[PDB]
Amino acid sequence: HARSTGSYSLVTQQPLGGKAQFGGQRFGEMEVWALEAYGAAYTLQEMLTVKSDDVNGRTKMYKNIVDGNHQMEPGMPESFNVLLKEIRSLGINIELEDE
Amino acid sequence: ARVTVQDAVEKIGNRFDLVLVAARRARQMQVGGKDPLVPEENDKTTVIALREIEEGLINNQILDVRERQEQQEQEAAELQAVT
Amino acid sequence: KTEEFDAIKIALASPDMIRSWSFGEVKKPETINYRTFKPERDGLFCARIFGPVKDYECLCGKYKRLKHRGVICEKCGVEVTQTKVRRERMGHIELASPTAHIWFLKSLPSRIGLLLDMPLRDIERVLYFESYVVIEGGMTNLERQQILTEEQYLDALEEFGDEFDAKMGAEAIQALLKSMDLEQECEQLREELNETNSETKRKKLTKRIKLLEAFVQSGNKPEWMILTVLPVLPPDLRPLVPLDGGRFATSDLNDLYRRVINRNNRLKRLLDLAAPDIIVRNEKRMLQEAVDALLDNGRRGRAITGSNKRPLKSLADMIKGKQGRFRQNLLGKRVDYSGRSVITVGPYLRLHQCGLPKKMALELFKPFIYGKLELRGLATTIKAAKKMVEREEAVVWDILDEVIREHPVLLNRAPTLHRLGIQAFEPVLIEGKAIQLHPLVCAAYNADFDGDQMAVHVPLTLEAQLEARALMMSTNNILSPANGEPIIVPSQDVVLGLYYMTRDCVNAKGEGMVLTGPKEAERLYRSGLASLHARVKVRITEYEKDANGELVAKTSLKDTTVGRAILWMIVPKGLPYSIVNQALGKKAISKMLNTCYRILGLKPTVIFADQIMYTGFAYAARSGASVGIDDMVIPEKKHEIISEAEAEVAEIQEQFQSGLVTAGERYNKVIDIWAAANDRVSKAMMDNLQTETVINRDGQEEKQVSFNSIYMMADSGARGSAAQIRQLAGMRGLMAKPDGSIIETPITANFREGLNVLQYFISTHGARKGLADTALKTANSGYLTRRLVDVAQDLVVTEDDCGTHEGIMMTPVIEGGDVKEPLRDRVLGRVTAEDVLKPGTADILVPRNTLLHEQWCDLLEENSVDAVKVRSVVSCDTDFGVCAHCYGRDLARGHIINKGEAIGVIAAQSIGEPGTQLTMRTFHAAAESSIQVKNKGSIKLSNVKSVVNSSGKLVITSRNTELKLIDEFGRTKESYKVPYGAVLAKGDGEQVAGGETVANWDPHTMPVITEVSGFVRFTDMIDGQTITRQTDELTGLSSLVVLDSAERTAGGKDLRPALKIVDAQGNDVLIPGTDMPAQYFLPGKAIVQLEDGVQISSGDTLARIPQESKDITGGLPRVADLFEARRPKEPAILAEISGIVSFGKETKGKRRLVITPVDGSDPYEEMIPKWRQLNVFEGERVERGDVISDGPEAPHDILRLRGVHAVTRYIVNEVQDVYRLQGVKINDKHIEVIVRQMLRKATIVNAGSSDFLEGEQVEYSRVKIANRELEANGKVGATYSRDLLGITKASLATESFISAASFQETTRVLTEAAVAGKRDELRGLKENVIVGRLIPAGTGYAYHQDRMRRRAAGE
DNA sequence: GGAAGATCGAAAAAAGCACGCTACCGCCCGCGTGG
DNA sequence: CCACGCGGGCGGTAGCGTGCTTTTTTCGATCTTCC
RNA sequence: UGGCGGUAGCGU
Ligand SMILES: [Mg+2]
Ligand SMILES: [Zn+2]
Ligand SMILES: [Zn+2]
Repeated sequence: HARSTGSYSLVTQQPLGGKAQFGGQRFGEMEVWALEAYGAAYTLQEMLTVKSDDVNGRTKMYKNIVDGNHQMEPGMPESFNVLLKEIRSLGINIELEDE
Repeated sequence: ARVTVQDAVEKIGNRFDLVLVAARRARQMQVGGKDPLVPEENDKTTVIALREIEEGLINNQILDVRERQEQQEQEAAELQAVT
Repeated sequence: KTEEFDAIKIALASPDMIRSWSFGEVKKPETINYRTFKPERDGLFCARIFGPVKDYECLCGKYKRLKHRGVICEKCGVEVTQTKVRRERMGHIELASPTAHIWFLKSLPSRIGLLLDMPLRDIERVLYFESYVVIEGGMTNLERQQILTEEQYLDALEEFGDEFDAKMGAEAIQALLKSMDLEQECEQLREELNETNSETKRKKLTKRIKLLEAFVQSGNKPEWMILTVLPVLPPDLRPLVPLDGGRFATSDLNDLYRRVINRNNRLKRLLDLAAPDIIVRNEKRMLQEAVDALLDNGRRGRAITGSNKRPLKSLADMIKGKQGRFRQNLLGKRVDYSGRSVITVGPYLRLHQCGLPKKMALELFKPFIYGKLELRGLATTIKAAKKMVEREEAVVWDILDEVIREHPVLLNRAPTLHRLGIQAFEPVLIEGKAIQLHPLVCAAYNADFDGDQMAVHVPLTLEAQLEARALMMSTNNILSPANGEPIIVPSQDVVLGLYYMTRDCVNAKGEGMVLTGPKEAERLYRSGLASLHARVKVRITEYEKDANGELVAKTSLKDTTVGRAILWMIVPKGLPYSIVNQALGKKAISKMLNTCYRILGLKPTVIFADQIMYTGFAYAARSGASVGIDDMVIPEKKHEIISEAEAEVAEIQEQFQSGLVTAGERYNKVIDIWAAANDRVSKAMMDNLQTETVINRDGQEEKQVSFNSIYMMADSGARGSAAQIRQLAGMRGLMAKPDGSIIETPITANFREGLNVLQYFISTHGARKGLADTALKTANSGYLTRRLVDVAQDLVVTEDDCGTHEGIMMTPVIEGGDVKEPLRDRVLGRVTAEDVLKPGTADILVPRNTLLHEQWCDLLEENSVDAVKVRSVVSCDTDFGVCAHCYGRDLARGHIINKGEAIGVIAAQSIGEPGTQLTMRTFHAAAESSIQVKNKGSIKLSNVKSVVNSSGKLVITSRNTELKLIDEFGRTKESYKVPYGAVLAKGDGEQVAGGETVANWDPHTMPVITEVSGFVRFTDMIDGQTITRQTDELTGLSSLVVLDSAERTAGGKDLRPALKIVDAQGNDVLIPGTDMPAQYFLPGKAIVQLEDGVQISSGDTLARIPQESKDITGGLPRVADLFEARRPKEPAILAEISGIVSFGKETKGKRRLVITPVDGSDPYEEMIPKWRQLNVFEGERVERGDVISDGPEAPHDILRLRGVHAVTRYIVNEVQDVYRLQGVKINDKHIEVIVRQMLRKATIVNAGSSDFLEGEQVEYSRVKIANRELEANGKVGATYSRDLLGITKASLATESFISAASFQETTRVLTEAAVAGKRDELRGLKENVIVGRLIPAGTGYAYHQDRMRRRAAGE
């Protein structure tokens, strides 16, 4: 099974899973550990934000690759926004400092 | 035409700033429209940058020195044009 | 707002802030209409409150274009904007009555209960509308915080009128919290703690003070812990998935919110109509239950279920847990441009190449193909490129071929254990539907071609491609990061082929021929005129490296085999010919590869490895090695041997029939006889197999190493071992019962011949044992690896050199009789802490700070140096990170460790990966007294007080005496622990031969040894009252036995027996050492044969005290115990100080120990259990750190009594012993890194000029910084004591709350951070990974330091 | 001189329990009132 | 006599009951040392 | 071109 640009989940905006649903392979936690074990850091950001759940990052990556420029926009993962909103839905006051 | 970069990290050192300088050089070839000094035997930007690192023509110091020279010369040309 | 991202600040949310967040108020419990898809007004899903339904479209259709963007409608009041606004827009539910927050109530310790200083049960009873609480009882007997029952409340109402205030529920709690004064309570509790000096008041009052201080410092108010207006999740975060047909997928959150809204509406209606107090009370209680269900389902009692008859998911349940949002879609997430497929072996692939299917390459690189097609002009638009791709022309294949040219792809395995689990390759287009993988790298992946599936990812950006070419590359990964040994190693058929290319026959075709070069050898072999095993003489031109690295060629007529001449072709121009003129076993090949890498470098080494793989594969194919039933030779004597063994066992059995021997001895002799028979059979079979072939050599017969195929696989080491060949053609051996007992009879039939039913059934026990062991081992190994990774996530290299002059000691490890690990490998790659001096000359052999490479190690071992001080990460003075010099040489690369490397993850993964090798299940005594040396050398006694005896032999009087046999070179070779009261053959400094009995001692009793000579006076012991003259008829004598304290009278137990040595006159000898009188206080239950008035010499055994004469942990449980610092079930008591030990009056039938210092008073009168035996005597000058009793050590005790170096040494030694027992190797630096991460907390002893609280525990780096600053200003620095914490506890106690929440525990660290108002900086790897920014370990270290210097410049 | 601080031991509660992949089953609903 | 609604638990004078292990808290019961 | 849970099985 192989996927380049498939569908995405409604809540996390992440690629689906399973061959029948044309999903994408899961980057496990030990994969992240091994990536940190090497000196690779831009590849981790590739695995984390641009290629998985940053919708603006996904669109910019696709447009840049079509244009040929292999440049990156970090962006903000949507899963972190989901977690922030849900924690704020409780009595906790997690937020952003201005600085 | 590149399988081992040991002679490249030995030239640069620390195996980390080499990646950054090679990325800058590859971006200069690809989107910056620069001319690869070493011959291009049907290869793309990253390996030309790595081979340029190997030959010692490009490192961090020459790169930012050339960038500063280009910036100052283009600034001089622009101020001459507006005047 | 990336630049706005600098830290995460959390706290309690006030109702004002909750109202500010909300864009509206939800009133009715409705959802989108089922008849029409438009959502209903003021429901869970809405249009005026939250965002619109579709992009730039009004709900009522007033505006449907970007022309009216950002315009509020008036027909339905819906903002015209994008749909994404539905994800960051929230609403507020206005509760009719106040409700308590459940995280601050049920997460122990209860924050509400702790702040109110009331029991949790009372708070719960008051809260759930069943019990009444007083708010202000006035001047009457009703106090401030008093719990009232209904009847008691009514009685108080009649007696004291209406002046007393007693509300009903959460309103009362909120009123009480508001009425509480933070600072007044804080100061009152502070003064009470100052003047209480009571242990029960020492605890739970510091916690209250800390909670009060946290509340005061932060803006959080206690009343904010009681919810009055609650927030709701944005509609997109709880979507109503459209199921097939008219059905809509149910959402648990939507159901819970509907329940809460219905409950609130019903309560509002009841309050408006002025319902009776009982009805509104029940309504409020069930509203509180609904709030329980919404906030955290099942926390209090039954979880509210649904149509599935199983508990529903609320916010808290899926925030935490394995499937929770924190660690399921945040720490690791599915990615695009990825694929997976089964793998197959491909021999024609270079070391830096992999085989990718055409379809996989076409699908994965689709955007690149689209871009290249657009650039080429073949496709005008993206749609045309898509059509061309789905049509599969030839131009798209050419474009794909151009794209893949030097675009590496990352391949990894699903169970990625160690660092080498994922590696990049340069893919090449192949046919088929499977990923072709390089054979050599398979051992790196630990993936056999039996159906395993590889996963492939494709980098896009230039930085990722350079990471692929630089660090993801397999060529750069040549040395393992755990021990430094090469990871790639030829194995299986390859080495087998080389074996067949190096074995030499005697009468092979072409013997005696003389060739000029390897080319003629190849010509002769391919022409068929000679065989590979022929012995010939060839002219070899060996190229060697001389001064300045030049190559010198020497031509010599050497004698070898033609196969070795062929092998010489692929050998590069640096290696000597002697590396090939051997039998070429697996270890020989590994040594040749190591020498090639060391001499010529990595670039020739990769090509050499590819060439040797090719040659080995080709000549293994040409060899045609095969296994047959006739190749399996059973030794002829074996049957006969079995017969005699049977005869032997019969005789032994006959003894058990005659009663001469017991059943146990019979079984032991049976086991020994069968083991001896098995050894004899194995030896006979090996002798048969190794040299069976007999060959004529132009004359008489002669012997040579056999050509049997099974012997080839056994000797070459390709696959199989001596034990397996023994099972195969010898005998299976002595099998074991599942409990662990050895079966009386062994399996006497080979695998080649038939096995009876019983033997197979017996073997199934061990088979199932091992299989279940591995099956249960996988999970524990994974859990331990995860915990270790979490513990050492933060540790990265941040500085070059600390400049610290303190380092750990390094000596070869000796357990007695053997040196398990020499000094060379333990000190290899470690920077010396201080100057290494030549022994006996006071000359600087090694300078202060040099990296110890191979030459330095050779120089060190040549000069017979055994002790080296080396810098360690434990002593690394740098805060928030370790320095490069202290860590030492990197294992993967020979150079010093570069700045930035995250060695913590490396250490965690390296320690975790051998977890599958360890065994968890416990497996399954022997008593030895005398000590016999193995080697011959000088004898040395350390920490010893010795007394001469009548025969002149020394007797040990010291508990911690150590005996060492040291070689003539000056290095210790044997080390043993000699117990108290042991006779010595010789004194210190006398040469002894091997096998001599240096010492002997009594196994089951401890003697009492006197240091003076004189008569014995029976002082302070009285028959019956204190001792009993118990008459042994077997000895025929009445011996005095000291009674137990309970057996003795009160005066009897107080007057414990005291053996006083006097002279003939009768006065005390008084000891020559000191002036205080000679007193040997007999301990309890001691039995004395000696009678009163008996002359004894110095060193005589006054009395013997009996003692009892078993710990089986395993591989994984022992490692977990060591890492989590679990307290052993029987902690050994050790002296906190140095002084005289004394007994006190027994308390609760247990012993009181008092250690009185020479100068200071005795601080410790700690209680000792009676059942636990005491090693120390009544009166002994015991030092701090000495063992008062014998038992397993407690690492916390070692940390308190001794320095952190002792704890590090103990942990390293234990873990390394467990790991080496299983046969695997792990470098000590990883364990040291884990220990350093473990010792990160310090408790203040004196406040000093710093603001740190007296009893608070804070990070050690903060204490160091504060002390350095205070010393700079001249103020007195605060004193700290380092504390040991469990790995899980240490990880949960880190400053970063996000990283702690990423661990197992959740809703406990979050609640503490919320009540403390903690601010988390993004300074950790895990935190940045959660963020998505560049991690500050790899290439992101430069970016992070650039950001830090930019921030510093801005400041 | 016999209660309050300290201890001990049992009970009760919380928390976790490696990773991928494949297949299918239920995602409404049944009983109680108002037009 | 159908459509909304509501609360959704099986089982039963209620209570969530059954061959894991570790850690933390609590509470009653007792031992002991002083006001 | 709609995925959310649960159950069972498979490979390490
Ligand atoms: Mg396999
Ligand atoms: Zn409208
Ligand atoms: Zn250091």
